[PDB]
Amino acid sequence: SLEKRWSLEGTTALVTGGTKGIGHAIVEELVGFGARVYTCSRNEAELRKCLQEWENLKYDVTGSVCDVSSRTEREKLAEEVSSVFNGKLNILINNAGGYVNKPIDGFTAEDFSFLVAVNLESAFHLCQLAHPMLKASGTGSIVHISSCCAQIAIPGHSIYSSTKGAINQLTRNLACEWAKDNIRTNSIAPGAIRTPGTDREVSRVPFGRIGEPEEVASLAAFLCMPSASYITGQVICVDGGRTING
Amino acid sequence: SLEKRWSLEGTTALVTGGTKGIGHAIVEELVGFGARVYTCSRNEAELRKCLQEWENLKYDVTGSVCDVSSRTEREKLAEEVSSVFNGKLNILINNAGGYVNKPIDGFTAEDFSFLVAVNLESAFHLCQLAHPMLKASGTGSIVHISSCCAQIAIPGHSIYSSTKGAINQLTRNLACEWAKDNIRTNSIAPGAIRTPGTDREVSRVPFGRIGEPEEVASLAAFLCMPSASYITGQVICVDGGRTING
Amino acid sequence: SLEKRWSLEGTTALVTGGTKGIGHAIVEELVGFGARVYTCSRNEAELRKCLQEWENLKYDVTGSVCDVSSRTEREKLAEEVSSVFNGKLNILINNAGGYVNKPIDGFTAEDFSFLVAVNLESAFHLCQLAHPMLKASGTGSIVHISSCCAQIAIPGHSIYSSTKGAINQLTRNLACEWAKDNIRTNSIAPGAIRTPGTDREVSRVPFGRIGEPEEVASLAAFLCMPSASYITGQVICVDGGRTING
Amino acid sequence: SLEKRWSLEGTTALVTGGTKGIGHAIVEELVGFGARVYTCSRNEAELRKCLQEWENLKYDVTGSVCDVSSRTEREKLAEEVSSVFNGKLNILINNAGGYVNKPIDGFTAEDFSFLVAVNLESAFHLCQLAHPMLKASGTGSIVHISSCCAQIAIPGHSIYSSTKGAINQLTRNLACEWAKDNIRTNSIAPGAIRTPGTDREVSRVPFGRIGEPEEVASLAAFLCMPSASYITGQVICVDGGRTING
Ligand SMILES: NC(=O)c1ccc[n+]([C@@H]2O[C@H](COP(=O)([O-])OP(=O)(O)OC[C@H]3O[C@@H](n4cnc5c(N)ncnc54)[C@H](OP(=O)(O)O)[C@@H]3O)[C@@H](O)[C@H]2O)c1
Ligand SMILES: NC(=O)c1ccc[n+]([C@@H]2O[C@H](COP(=O)([O-])OP(=O)(O)OC[C@H]3O[C@@H](n4cnc5c(N)ncnc54)[C@H](OP(=O)(O)O)[C@@H]3O)[C@@H](O)[C@H]2O)c1
Ligand SMILES: NC(=O)c1ccc[n+]([C@@H]2O[C@H](COP(=O)([O-])OP(=O)(O)OC[C@H]3O[C@@H](n4cnc5c(N)ncnc54)[C@H](OP(=O)(O)O)[C@@H]3O)[C@@H](O)[C@H]2O)c1
Ligand SMILES: NC(=O)c1ccc[n+]([C@@H]2O[C@H](COP(=O)([O-])OP(=O)(O)OC[C@H]3O[C@@H](n4cnc5c(N)ncnc54)[C@H](OP(=O)(O)O)[C@@H]3O)[C@@H](O)[C@H]2O)c1
Repeated sequence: SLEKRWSLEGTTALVTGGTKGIGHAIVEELVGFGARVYTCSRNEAELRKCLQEWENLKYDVTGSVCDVSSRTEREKLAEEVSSVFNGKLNILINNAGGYVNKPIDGFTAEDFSFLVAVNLESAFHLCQLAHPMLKASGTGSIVHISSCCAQIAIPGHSIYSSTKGAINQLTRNLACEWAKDNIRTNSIAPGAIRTPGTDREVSRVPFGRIGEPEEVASLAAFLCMPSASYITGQVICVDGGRTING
Repeated sequence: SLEKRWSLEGTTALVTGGTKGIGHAIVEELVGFGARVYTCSRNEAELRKCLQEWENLKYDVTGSVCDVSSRTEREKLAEEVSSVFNGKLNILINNAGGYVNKPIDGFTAEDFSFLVAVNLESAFHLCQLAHPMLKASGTGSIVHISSCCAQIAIPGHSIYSSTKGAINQLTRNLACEWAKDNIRTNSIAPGAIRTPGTDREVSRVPFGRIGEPEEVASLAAFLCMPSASYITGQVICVDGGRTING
Repeated sequence: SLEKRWSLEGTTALVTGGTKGIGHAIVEELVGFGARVYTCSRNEAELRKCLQEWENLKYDVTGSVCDVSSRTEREKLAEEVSSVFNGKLNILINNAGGYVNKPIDGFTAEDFSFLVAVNLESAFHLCQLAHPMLKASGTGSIVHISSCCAQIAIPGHSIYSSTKGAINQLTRNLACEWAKDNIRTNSIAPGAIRTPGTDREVSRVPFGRIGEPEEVASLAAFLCMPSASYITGQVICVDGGRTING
Repeated sequence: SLEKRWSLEGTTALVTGGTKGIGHAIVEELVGFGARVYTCSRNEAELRKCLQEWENLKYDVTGSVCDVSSRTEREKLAEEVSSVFNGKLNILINNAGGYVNKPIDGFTAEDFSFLVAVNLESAFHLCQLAHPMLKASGTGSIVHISSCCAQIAIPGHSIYSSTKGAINQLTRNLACEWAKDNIRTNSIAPGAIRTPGTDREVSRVPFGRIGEPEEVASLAAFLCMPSASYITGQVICVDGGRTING
């Protein structure tokens, strides 16, 4: 029935990087539909402030400090989540990311390593770590936050976009290999979005404006609902038409 | 706020081909979120039966007999819709379509003409006719029902898939040209779905099953919600991973 | 051996629309590698002038007046080609096309019919008609001339781009259905090219210039060579990076 | 003129991994059109054997032992190439790669690091190192050897395909950022090819066979010719229709 198909009541979720921007919007959207959410960031003081605000509003959100670019910390994170949720995870949102803007000539080995670790390896390893919990839930949804620039060339975005292009492909492999476990995997590819993390861009957007965090968060929540049960392996741009505009 | 973003209360919608299959599911999904819907089919007796059932359930659905492959009938349809809705249309769902399965060698000129008229020209002309009403609503959403086979080669689908490939491109042009009028246009590309209209296919689906009409209808409703305000020009496959499966 | 792989010696070819622009370049490129070419246009006086120039240069090119938007004329054309080439055709280049630039609101039913007939139906029917000759050659190559704007939205190009989008899909169906007959089918999708048929466009091209007819013709010849024997079903943009430029 | 457009006479080229498989075919194809080639591999004994055979045939090929997964060795390689070619490099072919086939659950951190280093970082850093020589040549062509599985999900290919997906995106950034330097960048995405490096795959290929190294090498040579001067930023599959087959 419609009511059930459009609900996240009784679900559990992990959202990485939930203290700001898109991740923060995703946490609130998910709890809005009844999910219990676990989140993280590298900043202890900002995380407690977020968690306190959410507890004031009686949202069921918990979290811990975690740098998802660290293998040991990812392992620790998956351990706590599995204990808190009793080994059952409905939802994994790989939102934490990193950004460097330089011409190709300018990129350092350190820049490369940083972007690969936080944008690609983190998501990959966390999917691995989360697979038992996702499988155990009986209805699993992985959503990667990619970027629309993994389909076009934006000045300065070479390694950033390439790591997101890798995520787009990983989406397809996850979708197919774990379909048997009733786990779906999709990617949301935002255009420019107004965030703490963030002229010529908006000129390229048919809508003539940048997006808002909730314009990404809504689709993330939808993709986790029973209503999205036949959607998997997709890369969906949320960019006001940016990438298909001539 | 969340409640408003996920609502179609106070909206008006035209869904072509709403008496069976995907179109029927789309009508019910839209009214479920509070939309007033106008629909059509070529069959007078089946349409009255559908309309009677919906009125019994107190859904606000009206409709008339219309063959959308006929220019005169499309013009008549747009006329009634505009009068019934007082010149304001929030939503246009181009769902009515046609299907012929033959090897390329087998296709007749008549087959070609039939598929182009019902799958491409109908959608194009109705967008033209509906543009003033869509613009007048202040928040317009066009959703074409395409096909996932507009990205791969399925035996017998050559002209069918080609007309849907044309729809996919038209989506991009509509999205960009009418963004100024706060109209969004997107395409949903289903894989095999269980319908009155419809072995080796399901072997190619990671999920190992065909889809259900509501698995398409949910996304159609989502794309019309305020929550989808930064999504335009996209072609989204609803195919259980069919097209990206090796 | 290399010499053979990069040769069209002893091959036969049909190029539609060979009296101007891209088609004219394709005829000369093909004869340059030793092909015998048949071509056509709607203009009797321009065709004889082209044929006379080519005979002066001792190229083996023949041709007749044909409007490829007419079914009867397409049938007549395939009849002459099959007789001249003794029932064996190595190469079919669907280059003849049509162009209308209007906003979506502006397009007439007549505009729509014209573009579908010359850009899509002509190519489709000619592939059907040519299939026995292509199969009989033992090594068949079909190349459609599409457009890079079948992947993005250019103002005024809605129906034009949509017909080329249909061609792109048809390419995939042809490639798969006729692989058994050792026929390959590919599409070349030019950006803006300097032609008799043809500011903001070149600003969008990384190279900062429009293309030349021979920059399309070279790839057409390559795709017909033995060297391209594992290339089929592809849509290759020749656009100086236009479609992937941010 | 045609002769010049289809020639690599007087050009200089670096092909990584030229002692076997696709890379070996690419070296021979390039010298066949008159290029002077520099190549490498990790195996000293196999490289000298290849170089001796080529010198016997009077091909102008030189080379040194280099593990392109090592930064110091890449720097050393670019140093020798620049000295041997007097600071002018027309062609860079990033062919050296690595392959691991495991389910997603099975991949180790070491597997991940290995594939990223050899498939992505190596190509990226070598483009950086080669940029001055490529720019100095006045006509530069970079060709990455990707994989067709960067568009679909093949069992066991998750990290492999993801690194190639990253290469596909990097192609687009290189194409746009360095167009000003008259450098073109494209990717060739092979399906299964018969190589020393290499049942259900061939069932998925319309042609019903795997490809040969020269079926990739031909396109690599073409993309470096003056005839390809308006082709940049493209990812071209050489897969007998594998990725678009239903
Ligand atoms: N904003 C855009 O325009 C845009 C466009 C396309 C894609 N994206 C993608 O969208 C996602 C979210 O972007 P955003 O703009 O919302 O970023 P943001 O505003 O900077 O927020 C990032 C969040 O992630 C956390 N975070 C960052 N690095 C982390 C790490 N290593 N471990 C744990 N947490 C980490 C941050 O907190 P701490 O710093 O305190 O850890 C913060 O909570 C990213 O994947 C980004 O690439 C964004
Ligand atoms: N089902 C699938 O597997 C699948 C897969 C991909 C795409 N699609 C697409 O999804 C859409 C819906 O397909 P479906 O399978 O749901 O079809 P369906 O079960 O046959 O239902 C089609 C509906 O459209 C109406 N209709 C058909 N032709 C019409 C015309 N010329 N004018 C007005 N109404 C017309 C039909 O009623 P009357 O016949 O009484 O007019 C019926 O209400 C189509 O665009 C189709 O191409 C379907
Ligand atoms: N030029 C570009 O910028 C560009 C970009 C993307 C795609 N394209 C495509 O490239 C192809 C060639 O374009 P073009 O610019 O080279 O065109 P062009 O310069 O106008 O040349 C067109 C040729 O086709 C012939 N022709 C046209 N309609 C015909 C018909 N119905 N039957 C037979 N012959 C016909 C023309 O001769 P008659 O008029 O005498 O018949 C002429 O020989 C077309 O498919 C076009 O859509 C072009
Ligand atoms: N074969 C296929 O089916 C297929 C399909 C899609 C894509 N590809 C891609 O095509 C490219 C070539 O593949 P292949 O199958 O031809 O491989 P191959 O037969 O194994 O040949 C690889 C060549 O690269 C050299 N090489 C490997 N690692 C190297 C390193 N770290 N540094 C320097 N040289 C290295 C090898 O020599 P040493 O081992 O002696 O160093 C050998 O010369 C790769 O990028 C591969 O991913 C292949």
